[PDB]
Amino acid sequence: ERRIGRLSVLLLLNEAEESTQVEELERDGWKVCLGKVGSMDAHKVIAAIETASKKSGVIQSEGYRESHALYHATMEALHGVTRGEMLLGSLLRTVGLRFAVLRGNPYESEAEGDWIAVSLYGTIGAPIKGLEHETFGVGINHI
Amino acid sequence: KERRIGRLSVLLLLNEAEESTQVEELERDGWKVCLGKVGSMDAHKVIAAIETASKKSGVIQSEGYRESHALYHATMEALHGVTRGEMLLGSLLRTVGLRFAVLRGNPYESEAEGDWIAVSLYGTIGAPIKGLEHETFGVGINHI
Amino acid sequence: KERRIGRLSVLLLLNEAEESTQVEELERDGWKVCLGKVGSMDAHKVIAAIETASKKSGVIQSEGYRESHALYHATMEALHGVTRGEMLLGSLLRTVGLRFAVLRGNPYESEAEGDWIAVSLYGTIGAPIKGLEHETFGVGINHI
Amino acid sequence: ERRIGRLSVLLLLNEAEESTQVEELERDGWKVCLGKVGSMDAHKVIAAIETASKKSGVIQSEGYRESHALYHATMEALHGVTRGEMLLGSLLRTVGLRFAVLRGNPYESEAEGDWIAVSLYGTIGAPIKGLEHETFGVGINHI
Amino acid sequence: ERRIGRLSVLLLLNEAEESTQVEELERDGWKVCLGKVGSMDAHKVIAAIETASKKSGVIQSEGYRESHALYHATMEALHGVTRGEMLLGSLLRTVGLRFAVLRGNPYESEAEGDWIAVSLYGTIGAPIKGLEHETFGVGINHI
Amino acid sequence: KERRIGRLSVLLLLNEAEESTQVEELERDGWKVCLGKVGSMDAHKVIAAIETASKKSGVIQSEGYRESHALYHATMEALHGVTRGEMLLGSLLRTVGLRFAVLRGNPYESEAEGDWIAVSLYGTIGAPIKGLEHETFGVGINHI
Repeated sequence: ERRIGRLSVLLLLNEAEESTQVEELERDGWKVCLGKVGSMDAHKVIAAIETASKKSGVIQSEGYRESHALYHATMEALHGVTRGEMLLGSLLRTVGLRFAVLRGNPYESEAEGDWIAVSLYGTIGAPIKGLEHETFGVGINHI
Repeated sequence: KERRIGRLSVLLLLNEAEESTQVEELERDGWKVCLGKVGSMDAHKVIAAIETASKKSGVIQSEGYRESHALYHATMEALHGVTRGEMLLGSLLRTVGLRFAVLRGNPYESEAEGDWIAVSLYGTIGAPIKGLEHETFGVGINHI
Repeated sequence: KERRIGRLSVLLLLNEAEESTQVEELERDGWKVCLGKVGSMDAHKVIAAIETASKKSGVIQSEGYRESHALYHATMEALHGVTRGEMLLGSLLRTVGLRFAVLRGNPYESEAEGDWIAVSLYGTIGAPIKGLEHETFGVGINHI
Repeated sequence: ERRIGRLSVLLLLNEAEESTQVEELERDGWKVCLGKVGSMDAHKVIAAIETASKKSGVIQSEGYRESHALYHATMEALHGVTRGEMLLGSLLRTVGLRFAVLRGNPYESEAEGDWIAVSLYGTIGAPIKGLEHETFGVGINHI
Repeated sequence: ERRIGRLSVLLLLNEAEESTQVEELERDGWKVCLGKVGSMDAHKVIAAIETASKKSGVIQSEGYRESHALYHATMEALHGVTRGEMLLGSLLRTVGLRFAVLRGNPYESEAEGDWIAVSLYGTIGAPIKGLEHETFGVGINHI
Repeated sequence: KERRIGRLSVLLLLNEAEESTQVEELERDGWKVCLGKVGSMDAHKVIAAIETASKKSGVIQSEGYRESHALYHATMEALHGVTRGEMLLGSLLRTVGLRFAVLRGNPYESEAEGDWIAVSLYGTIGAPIKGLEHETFGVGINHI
């Protein structure tokens, strides 16, 4: 099972001692990343994600090529967590976002290069009501 | 995590190993599970199929257009996620195999307003180039 | 409100009761009215139709591509409004019945630069689910 | 005639003693709203519209479900009044926007829920020239 | 060769004593414009372009009709220089943009009106690496 | 300007006068040139064609899916530029004639990491109205 798309989502959604899931994928030649953000605002998210990605070894500190792939992978997922009008993710206060990044060779490293994916699991809660909605998103790019 | 129809619904779509075990576990908790596949990525062939699989199996009953509607929208939105932008320009005998999941129930916390319907799809897309496939993923969640 | 081709044009499309009364009232004021229907939501079958209905009835004359052009763009833009995003993924024997209105004249205030052309459409969309229809609405306004 | 789409536009465009048209639709189980704004900027409009909607009884003060439907209904109409690039509605100074909101059961309340629509009639005037352009927009959503 | 699309791009890309190319097209009933900007941010670009266009005789100082056509022509090209998510052109620092505007009658002025085009040639360089990427864009509108 | 595959690639697409002179000039500098035409604006008929013309002429070799892939993406992106938005709603026997250029080599400065592939297209679009054509232009640049 080398689906860089299916894996990430599964990673994002699995709160089953994630520490192990990670090491399992790292040990399987993968670059993993996990995080959270209190906003569905394009900029917030990207900046937040750009850092968690550079700190962990997911992407080089200075490389346009990889940042485009990442940014792009994120924009895709971002159009999903926000139901359609990405701009609307700005207006939503009291929200939360679980992101998961994964980077590696999807085709068993046979005459192929690296790819990248960004899973976004967003929930919209209210002060009284706990959670009012759930949103999913997945961006998948090649480097 | 606790009782989140969308997450549940996805975790169900994504793991296709001992489905009966994960599905009976699901119904056992006041839930309505229905899965299927679609060899098409056409709005009509998908809604038609899902429309039937959902209905054929007690997920939603057939009488008023209401339940039929709350599913439609869930489907539509999840479908809008499947077909996005890179997919926009891929409509020539594209080998499309869509696996789907539908889940009906109430993410009951306390309030218990009414029930929800959560439709999520996950298929693959064959590209014109050899040895290349694209993953698609969509989720529509609507209150019935 | 006073002499606004777009508003006029819309108020004309929307009210289909005693059209001859509202249309003669319109021409009587140095205007050019032309209405029709289209059972298609294809760019070509719409422009072709509108192209003819407009021309067949003295809205625009047939000689240079100019007038034919100023209409095209009006149409195109109003058509871009009809087909938007939710509509994007609805292209399977979708029962589409489009009613349209074209209005040619000058929203003369004082300046009187030249004439305008205002094309607005308003059809319906049948969804795959039963008992469900979607309204579409578009308006293209261009100076000839 | 229960077309929540056709009605609203007709409402927006009719300056025929609107007070009566309203009461007519209210009396016919409809939630009406009317307004104006001097900007075609996404945020302006939405915020402006969000208020006129909550003050009148069109939407609950605290409910994510209805605000999404509203916001969405608006975004649709907003892509229209602005000819295509919604971002461009920001650059346009000296403009004006007449909005009309309507909420109720389009299918005679038979085993069905509420829907919503947002009509936007925008005009672009200049200091010398009165009005240089007219723009129309309609967003229609289900709650 | 009256392709207002092909010309502009050719103009943009040709660093062959551009002064002559211009005069050649001006002398051939064309309104030309050339420029540069250090940002792929929608607003930057448009404002930057709006000025170079009004100063040179490409567009009237006060006219909604021509500014829409221009703005639109730019938005098109702008979605190209930025690979897909125009918003992402904001995040890119250390960039550069060569723009070329052209306005005139594409169909030999026979019973036809003016059109407009905006070529955008953008390069993404880094402090060490010279240039990491090249982007092209073309917006074409009718006035 | 100096050795910029994209600019080169475009300047090549755009000028169709003494191509052999501009192409031999190109190869003479450690480059790989390949041009062609496509009477289609379908994702598959374009990639298929380009796939072959590129491969048929030593631009990219046929063995691993890698090179086939780095071209695909270049193509796809340049194709996404050709089909944009106004084009979105123009899919009825639209007379589409696409001229394309592919260029493979290294925009070698000093670093010489690896080679690049630059695909750019430039066709025309016939509109339903008479005497009307639309220019399309796209460029995809990817590192192999």
